[PDB]
Order: sequence, then C-alpha cells, then structure tokens
Amino acid sequence: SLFELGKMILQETGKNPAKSYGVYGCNCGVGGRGKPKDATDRCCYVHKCCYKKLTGCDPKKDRYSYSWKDKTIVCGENNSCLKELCECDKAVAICLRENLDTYNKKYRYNYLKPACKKADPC
Amino acid sequence: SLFELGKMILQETGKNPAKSYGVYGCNCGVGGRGKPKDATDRCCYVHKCCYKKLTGCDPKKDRYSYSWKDKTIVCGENNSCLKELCECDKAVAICLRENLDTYNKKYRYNYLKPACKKADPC
Ligand SMILES: CCCCCCCCCCCCCCCCCC(=O)O
Ligand SMILES: CCCCCCCCCCCCCCCCCC(=O)O
Ligand SMILES: CCCCCCCCCCCCCCCCCC(=O)O
Repeated sequence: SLFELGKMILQETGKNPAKSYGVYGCNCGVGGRGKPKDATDRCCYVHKCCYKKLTGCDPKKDRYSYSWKDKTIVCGENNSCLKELCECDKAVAICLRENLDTYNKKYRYNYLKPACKKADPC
Repeated sequence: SLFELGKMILQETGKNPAKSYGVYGCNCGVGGRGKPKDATDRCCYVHKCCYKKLTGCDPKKDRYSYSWKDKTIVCGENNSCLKELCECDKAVAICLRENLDTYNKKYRYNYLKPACKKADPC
C-alpha cells in the first residue's frame, strides 16, 4: 500500500516522501504518468507501469510485508500480486535514491501535473 | 545529542532505538559501561569509550549535523569535538546493524545494569 511505498522511499532516500515526491515531476505521487522530467521522475514512471501489470491485488490499499535488511529493502511474501507489488515499490525507492544527485526542488510541488506530456504505454 | 544518536540507530537497524537499545545489555543506553554481554553490547561499550575522548562538547545535550547519503551516515562539521562525537555515534549505529544477527531480546530491558561487571579502561 501507500504506507509501505512511502516508508521505502523514506528509507532509501532519507527524504520526507510526501514532501519530496508526493507531487514531484510528472510521475511521482498524485496523478497518473507523464513524460518524465528527470531521472527521479523516470523512476516514478517506471513504478506506475510496474503497478499496471499487476492483477489480483490493489497496489494503493493492500498492505504487504517487507524487511529492511542491511539497509536493503527485501520483499516478503508469496502471494504473487503482492510480491510483484513489493518489487515495484522497492525498485522505485532505490531508483529515487540513485537519482537524488539530480533531484530538483524545482519539480517538488508540481501542481501542473494534469499538464504533463502524456506517457507512452507501459 | 541523544536525538541524533537514536536516529542513526533507527536508520541503520530499522529498530525502535529506545525499545531495542535504551536499556540493552550492560553498555547500551542508560548508565555507564560494563562488561559487554554480546556483540551488540560491545558496540555500545566502544561507543561510550569513544565519548571519553571528547573534550569541550556534551554528547548527550549537544546536537551536531549529519546526513544520510547512499544509505550511509555521514558526519558533518569541523568543530573538532562535534565531529568526533558524530563519528562516535555513527560507529555505534553501524556496529549495532552489523550485529543484529546476534541481537538478543533477552538483553533488551536490562533493569539490572547497576549489576553489570565493571568496564575495563577504554
Ligand atoms: C512496515 C514495513 C516495515 C519496514 C521495516 C522497517 C521498520 C521501521 C524502519 C523505519 C526506519 C527506516 C530506516 C532508514 C532510514 C531513513 C531515515 C529516517 O528514519 O528518517
Ligand atoms: C493507505 C493508508 C495511508 C498511508 C499513509 C501514507 C503516507 C505516505 C504516502 C505518500 C508517499 C509518497 C509517494 C511517492 C511515490 C512515487 C512513486 C510513484 O508515484 O509511483
Ligand atoms: C535528549 C532529547 C532527545 C529526546 C528524543 C529521544 C531519542 C532518544 C533515543 C535514545 C536511544 C539510545 C539508544 C542507546 C544507544 C546505545 C549506544 C550507547 O549506549 O552508548
């Protein structure tokens, strides 16, 4: 769920995830996908596509379990949808950390998300 | 200060630092040093020794800056005492992570700390 996602991001990046990503770029947080603004945004794009291929569980609502093992996110549990959901979220959190070096405060409150360029199909 | 310390520990271990370590073993948390019970406890011992090297800053009260970069604690700032203090704190949070594999819940609430064998000199 949103709660696990927000936690992973906080863990990998050290940043308040809602403040740093809740309205970041064209893909991060509220809203849909759009053409990525930068590497950070592209992480979020890839993440929302990752959600699209899931069946059998609800990405936003359904909790799943994961652990923080040697400062590594490790997804927990069998149920094929929830595992894949966890892997989606993990990959985003790592991706956001890998790309903090180009994080742009400028894109942080992108209230113009409805105006992002449409995204390619996943 | 205690707040930076408890934060570094949460960050490295993912564990509630007051609950996991506030009264753990003979060295962790409240009180002085004693003979370490385990690897975890040894971390805390080394840590308290580290603080004795510090002159003219107060480890419990004095705040210092540090960052979380690439899931690494990085100590911030010049003032030779605060720097050394932060490095003490970082070393212990890594140490505790490194030793989670032998963390024992049985040592967690050691109200019996005044009965710990006396520490050797640092
Ligand atoms: C509900 C999912 C469980 C996830 C396991 C982690 C348990 C609680 C961990 C919370 C701290 C994460 C450590 C990473 C450090 C980020 C810095 C910070 O806490 O401000
Ligand atoms: C579901 C119950 C509420 C849980 C509280 C969650 C609070 C944190 C949620 C906001 C996290 C920021 C989301 C950024 C996600 C970027 C990746 C993506 O948009 O696909
Ligand atoms: C003093 C004002 C800060 C109040 C905020 C509370 C945060 C406290 C967390 C304390 C956790 C300490 C864990 C024990 C540290 C082990 C290392 C050692 O004992 O030398």
